[PDB]
Amino acid sequence: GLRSEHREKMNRMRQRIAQRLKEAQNTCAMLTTFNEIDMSNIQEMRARHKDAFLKKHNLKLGFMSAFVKASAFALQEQPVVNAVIDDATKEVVYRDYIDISVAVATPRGLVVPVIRNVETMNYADIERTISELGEKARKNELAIEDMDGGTFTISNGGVFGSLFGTPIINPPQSAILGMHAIVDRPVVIGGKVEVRPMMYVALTYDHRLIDGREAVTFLRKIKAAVEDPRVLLLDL
Amino acid sequence: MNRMRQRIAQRLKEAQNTCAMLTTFNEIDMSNIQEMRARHKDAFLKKHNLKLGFMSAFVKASAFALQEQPVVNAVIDDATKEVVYRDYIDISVAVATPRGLVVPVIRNVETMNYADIERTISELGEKARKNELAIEDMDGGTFTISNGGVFGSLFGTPIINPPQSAILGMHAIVDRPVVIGGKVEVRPMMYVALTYDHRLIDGREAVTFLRKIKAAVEDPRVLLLDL
Amino acid sequence: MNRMRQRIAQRLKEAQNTCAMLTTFNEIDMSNIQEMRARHKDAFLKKHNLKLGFMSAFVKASAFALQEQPVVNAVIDDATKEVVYRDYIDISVAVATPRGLVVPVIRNVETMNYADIERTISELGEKARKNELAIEDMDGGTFTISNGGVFGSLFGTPIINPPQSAILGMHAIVDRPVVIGGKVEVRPMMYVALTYDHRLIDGREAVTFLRKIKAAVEDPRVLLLDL
Amino acid sequence: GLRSEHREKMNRMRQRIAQRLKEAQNTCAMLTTFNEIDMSNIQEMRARHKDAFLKKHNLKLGFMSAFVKASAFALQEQPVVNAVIDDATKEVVYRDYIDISVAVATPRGLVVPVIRNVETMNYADIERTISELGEKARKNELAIEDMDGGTFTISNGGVFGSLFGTPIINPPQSAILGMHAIVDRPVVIGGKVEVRPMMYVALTYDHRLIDGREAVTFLRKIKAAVEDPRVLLLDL
Repeated sequence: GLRSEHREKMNRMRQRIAQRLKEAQNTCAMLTTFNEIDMSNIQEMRARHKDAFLKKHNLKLGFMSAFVKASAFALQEQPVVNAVIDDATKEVVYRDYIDISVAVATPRGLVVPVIRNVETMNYADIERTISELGEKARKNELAIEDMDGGTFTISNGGVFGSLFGTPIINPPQSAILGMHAIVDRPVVIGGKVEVRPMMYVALTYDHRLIDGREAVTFLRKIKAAVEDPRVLLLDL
Repeated sequence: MNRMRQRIAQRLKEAQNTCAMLTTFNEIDMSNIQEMRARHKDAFLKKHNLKLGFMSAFVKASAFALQEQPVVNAVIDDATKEVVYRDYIDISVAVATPRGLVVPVIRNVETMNYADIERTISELGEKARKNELAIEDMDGGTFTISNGGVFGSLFGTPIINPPQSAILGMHAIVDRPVVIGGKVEVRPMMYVALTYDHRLIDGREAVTFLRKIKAAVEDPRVLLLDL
Repeated sequence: MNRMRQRIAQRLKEAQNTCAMLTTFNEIDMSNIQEMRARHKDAFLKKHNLKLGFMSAFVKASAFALQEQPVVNAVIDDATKEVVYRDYIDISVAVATPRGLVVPVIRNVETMNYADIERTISELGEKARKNELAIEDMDGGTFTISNGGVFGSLFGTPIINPPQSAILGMHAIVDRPVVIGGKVEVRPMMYVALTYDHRLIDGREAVTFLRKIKAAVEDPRVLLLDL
Repeated sequence: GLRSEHREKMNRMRQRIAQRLKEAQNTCAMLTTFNEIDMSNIQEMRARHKDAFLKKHNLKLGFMSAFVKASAFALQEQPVVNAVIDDATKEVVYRDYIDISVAVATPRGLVVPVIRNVETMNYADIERTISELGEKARKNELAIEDMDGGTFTISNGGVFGSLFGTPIINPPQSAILGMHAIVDRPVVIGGKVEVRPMMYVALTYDHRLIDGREAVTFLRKIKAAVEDPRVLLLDL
């Protein structure tokens, strides 16, 4: 055999990132709750609205916008999940606005832009902002003010094939949604086993501020808004 | 509480207070390994005087995955602010004794076949059955494989053994319905969980490492192709 | 007849007048290798920028069989009345060029994967396509694999390359009816012929060596088990 | 990599064996002709006469005796194949007697006893002689006079799984029969494909003395005598 232990020194900013990551766990009391979403409806919608959508808006219709809009609706329903707890003053600051940070992928790494005031956006606007920030961040010119102060987060581990896992809360928030890969699985529809494209979804919430019942109902609200997008119009 | 059990508890809490631990799960189709061993077992037993379990397949697949991604094999040292890499690879595997469970180490697994891994596992399992297992046979593993399957668990989150950056936790094999070629079918499946130190290993890296282990265990011929 | 062709003919006759040559045949079911490559080809091409042929599988299987039985890897020297063994193993594989066929050598095949063997084969096939192939890349093979299959032959008797004790001759793959589990079935099969020097290698040894190659090629996972 | 060429010197008798082996090729003009034998009848016979045969003779009923007896019958039919050519005197010596050498397996190696005057033996006698010599040779006490002067040979490569090959004539003879492993193969019986246990058989003959037609007819005679053992009784 052989032995060798070459090494590299940790730079300043990576050390800062690690310290911040540990502070995130040492500040919040994190727990996770999982659920499954039937992705048939979104796939069926996009597989026929993609062509006309591409012609109209010069954009590709992914399913990220549906999740972003559903999460925005769920947050609007339950303000507490949109709030954050500040220990420096012993105050639970609420927020009337809602902006969401979505992770984008670059060969150099992954970064998290922010979508400002998502409550007034359609699917087209969300997709356009996502594409604009994904091409703007592909080149390194992404400034701090486009990454600062998200209230809620959506993490994408699905594109790499994970089944389900526990994400970690980005410091200045109270929750994070972690999506995962879509897999064909057998499910029971109307008392009969059937094959559908399903995906597990995991939510991590700060148990100090958000009760377990609140987190579970919030996740079920996201599920309801993603399975049948027409729920968004009914304000149901 | 005696001295050493108290020390164990303190070390266990230090493990969580040092690393930033997260977990990611996946499922592995165990048809191929079962089919291989159910017909190579007899000749393997005659040739090597050994029983062909599926532990060696997982150990070798994990070794291959680690060799593919060096960062997962590295550890982070806070005492000096350095990320020490390792060119060698040794793996600690948990063995069961009536008195308890202990974790020997397999040295330099990158140069071993299935037969060598099985022989080392059997030798250490019989050597540890008797209490004569020394410290130097338990010190300094770079990666770990934990066995909760033999007791019937479905899936769970293991805890990183202090001087490492990841741990693989296997679980019981259960027959479950899965979709093969658009049609529901019954196969023997098992959930696998990986716990990684999020300070050093990115989520994408952990997910790809777990998928690499899955690819190497589902179709062992991937090991030969270096794919 | 030019000088070198006359020398080649004289050497060829000396090959028969030195060794006591016999041949033994067998059949190999090529389903597994075809199924492996027909789905690992794309990812293998992306990873290594190479085409996954079945030559590497045969080379590796022959290397494993030779390692199992040292005597087949040995050669008999009449100039000193000594049977020289060899701890190393290098294999000569025939490559095709429009001007003719030549036989490079693969050095120390015992430490190679499929990827390394394929890379060496491609490198020597493109290096020999241009005439710049030197003597030291063709001298001193211990075992040989001859390719008559690409031209459509069914089976035949190859001739031992002088400084060796055996030669493996592959042949074309043809779909033939075979009995699997008591029922006639269609599979892609191929006849394989071995020529061995009967002075040094016993008939039983040659037959067992050929069966070992068959076992290693039908189910590549035998390579990992060291079975 | 590594290189090492340890070696062992060839002893006297192994060198003599090699010299004799090369002399065998340099004396005879060897050729080979193959054929296939349907082994259904012998298997069916022994699979039901084995028990009573074991009780009667305290012996195991293999198929070696059938081949030995069939070869003896074929040799008796064609005397020329039983003859040998002597270059030392330019004479083709015939033989009225017939003895056959059969190879036996020992952990130390393989050796070839001789069965004397096989023309007057049943299956039971041949099996008894084979067993007696196989147990006598298992212990090293096998003398020269039990190995000298066979007129015809039967070689066993089947037990090791070979399909077919070319054997080499034992010096003081004119032919050798090489059996091979029994494999289930599809064959055409009455115009319809069917599965039967078949085995390839190879004959090597000295082309100086034996014509190709004679060798082919001799092999077909062995096939006829082994497929339907009742041919032995009919003297057909």
